[PDB]
Amino acid sequence: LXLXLXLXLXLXLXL
Amino acid sequence: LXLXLXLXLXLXLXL
Repeated sequence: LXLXLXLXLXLXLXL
Repeated sequence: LXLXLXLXLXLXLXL
């Protein structure tokens, strides 16, 4: 487990 | 896009 793939960034909101 | 899900907290740096 840790930071890379998962939740926070990517698809959903933003540009 | 940018924020939400795909990348971030889950799997990765921490292992």
